[PDB]
Amino acid sequence: SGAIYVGNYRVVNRHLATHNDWANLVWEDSSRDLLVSSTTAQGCDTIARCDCQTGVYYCSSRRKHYPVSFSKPSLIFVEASEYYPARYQSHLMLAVGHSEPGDCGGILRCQHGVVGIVSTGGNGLVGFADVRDLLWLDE
Ligand SMILES: NC(=O)[C@H]1CCCN(C(=O)Cc2cccnc2O)C1
Ligand SMILES: [Zn+2]
Repeated sequence: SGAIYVGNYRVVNRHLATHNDWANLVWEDSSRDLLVSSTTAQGCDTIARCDCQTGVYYCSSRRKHYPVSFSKPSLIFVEASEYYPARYQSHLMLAVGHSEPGDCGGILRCQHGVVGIVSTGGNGLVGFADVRDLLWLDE
């Protein structure tokens, strides 16, 4: 689990969005596994606006943060799960590292701020849903 709070927005994995997230829906993209809902309170997370390929992500299944090198956002095939059939997920970044289903929502950070959130895992790889291109999150 986990979310990003910036301005009047809450960014979560689309497959983990709650009834309240859907009742306050701003934007959602199934191909990216992203959902954004509106919030009453102000968020103070800073979104990174960069092309970094190194950062640190939080891994709840280990209660640890890990420094990782990660690929640029792209269309990557993702195996079927109880949330989605087998499909290509867009804006996804891969790194070598530990990830279990409950790790989705862990934030990936670089020197500039929030890069994205854990969205896929398995085979010793961790995938992150990029959020750096969503410039509207800051207004
Ligand atoms: N973005 C998605 O489509 C994800 C939806 C939740 C399940 N997904 C995973 O990759 C989680 C996982 C981790 C480790 C081993 N197996 C798993 O299934 C896919
Ligand atoms: Zn950066």
